[PDB]
Amino acid sequence: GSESQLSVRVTPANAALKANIEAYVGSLGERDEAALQRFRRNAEAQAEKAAQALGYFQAQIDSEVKDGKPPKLTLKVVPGEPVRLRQVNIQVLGEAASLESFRLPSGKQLKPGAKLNQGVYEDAKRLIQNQASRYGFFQGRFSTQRLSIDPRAGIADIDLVYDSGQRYTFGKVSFDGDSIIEEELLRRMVPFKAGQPYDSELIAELNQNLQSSGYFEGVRVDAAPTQQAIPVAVRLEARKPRTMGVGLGFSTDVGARARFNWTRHWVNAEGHSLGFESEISAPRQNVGAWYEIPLDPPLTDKLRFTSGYQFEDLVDTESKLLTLGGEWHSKRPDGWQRVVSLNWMREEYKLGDDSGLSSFLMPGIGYSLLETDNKVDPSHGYRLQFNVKGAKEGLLADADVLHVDAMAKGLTSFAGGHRLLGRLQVGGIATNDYKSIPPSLRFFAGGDQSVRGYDYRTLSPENSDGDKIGGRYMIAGSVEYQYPLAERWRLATFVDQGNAFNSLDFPSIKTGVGFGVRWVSPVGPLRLDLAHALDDDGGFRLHFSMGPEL
Ligand SMILES: CCCCCCCCOCCOCCOCCOCCO
Ligand SMILES: CCCCCCCCOCCOCCOCCOCCO
Ligand SMILES: CCCCCCCCOCCOCCOCCOCCO
Ligand SMILES: CCCCCCCCOCCOCCOCCOCCO
Repeated sequence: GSESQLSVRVTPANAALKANIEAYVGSLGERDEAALQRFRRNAEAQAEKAAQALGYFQAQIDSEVKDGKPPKLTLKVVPGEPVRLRQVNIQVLGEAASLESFRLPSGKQLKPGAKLNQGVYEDAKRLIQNQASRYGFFQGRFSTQRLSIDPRAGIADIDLVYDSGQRYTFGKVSFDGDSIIEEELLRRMVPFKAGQPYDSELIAELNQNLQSSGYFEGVRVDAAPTQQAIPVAVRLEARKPRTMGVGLGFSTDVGARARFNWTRHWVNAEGHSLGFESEISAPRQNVGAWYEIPLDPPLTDKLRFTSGYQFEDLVDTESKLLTLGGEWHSKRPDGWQRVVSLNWMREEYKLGDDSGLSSFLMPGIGYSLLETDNKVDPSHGYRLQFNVKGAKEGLLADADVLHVDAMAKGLTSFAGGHRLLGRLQVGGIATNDYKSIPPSLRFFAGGDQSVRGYDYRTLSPENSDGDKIGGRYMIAGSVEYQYPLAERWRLATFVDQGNAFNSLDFPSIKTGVGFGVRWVSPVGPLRLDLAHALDDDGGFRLHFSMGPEL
């Protein structure tokens, strides 16, 4: 069996108190009568702690033991009337009294009439002192601290008066270390000026800033209140000038896969970045290079020049694609990153048996947004991506083009860890010469991340002879439910719908449904799905994939 039963009866009923007592007492285990009898004093003790945490200081607690199958330790309890706050005086004086973002202790638990809960008082005090320390009120002193309780007549008074005194400020920022990065650049990624009101989260922001620039392998950003201005000392350890990286992966879409990167994290004092990268899979190989120049602000604004070469043999198309490009990234405080681009490309291609070659110089604008709990175990978050590019034939273009692609990903956790995943992707290309439009600019659907139940890029318009050539438009959507089965183990069920097509009037949407297993393994998030195609002649398909959900 064999677990012994614990029964808590409160008169009158009080579900809160009951559940609390049940959690505090814990599990009885597989204890027999004698063993339950030894356990009684612990049981009553725990029960009265549990009562005290909810404000009941006059709870009558008694315990019965009854042998049986299984044995039963019954707790009977008369709550009595609890302790309620009468007077509550929480005051923050000094400069902090006028500071906008200084949270005062608030809420139901501190309203007069509320049952006094364990540690709401200490919570209030901790909050006040934590914000005091965050905002540099280091001379902040509690002038009054009083929690007063009379269990008889059930009254409690809280008195917290906090004289905050003057607010400290940021002193000068100093930089030392074997970094060749000019201080001109380093100072433009300091999220505060000197003589500006102190904020420890700005120190943190500085820390993460320096860390994310890629320029160093270690940063020491420290400045304990000292010396009213706090000087800030930053020491920087220059990163290794060059770096190599290798990755292995697998997919149902493309199979075994190898990634390589060769990065140069600082080329010069002005913070330029160099890079090389490649990936090899049986159906697709590509190589790319890039150069980056920080603008202002250095971290959210930059120029990125790129080049690339890519071979692809997939389904019924082949393509050798060459590309050069200039990009201008800027990100607003939302998290909205805009990318203004000018890209030139040349594509050698075979659609079915028809060989084409066309080239385009195209401008584009993109918007991105990523908001998550993060970062490997996101419990909720979302990704938004919008991208439009276009070309004018004559102006270094073999055809006219208006290419649009958009994606939205979303994840939510609700209840006891049940997840819901939502996915939408849309694409469209307008042109006056579809035959001149190469594969990379056409749209395809189906696959692990597209419409499961269907092989990668197989959902597509076909020509006279039955070859999948690419759509003028596409949609792909999915809804997935995940059930937590263990730590690192989830059980999913999903529905995907989508297609690539040439006519808005005949989308011919295909549907896949199925279920799979998710595992946060020692090599990354693994997903294994079994999917049934409902449309065309649908059999079954095994999908496998790795990488973050978002
Ligand atoms: C999650 C582990 C990461 C895997 C890294 C690379 C492993 C490469 O997997 C090899 C898989 O080979 C078995 C399937 O390959 C057959 C594909 O079709 C062969 C053509 O007949
Ligand atoms: C845009 C957010 C709402 C869209 C959800 C439903 C999408 C409707 O199906 C789209 C299929 O057509 C593809 C074209 O969509 C993008 C615009 O086309 C650009 C061509 O000018
Ligand atoms: C993802 C965007 C939403 C698209 C909505 C339009 C859906 C159009 O097709 C719906 C067809 O019905 C779904 C199932 O069809 C398969 C037929 O056989 C099912 C037997 O179980
Ligand atoms: C994409 C559509 C998915 C909808 C089908 C779901 C079918 C599976 O049913 C799951 C029922 O689970 C009930 C949840 O209760 C479990 C609670 O225990 C764990 C959390 O405490």
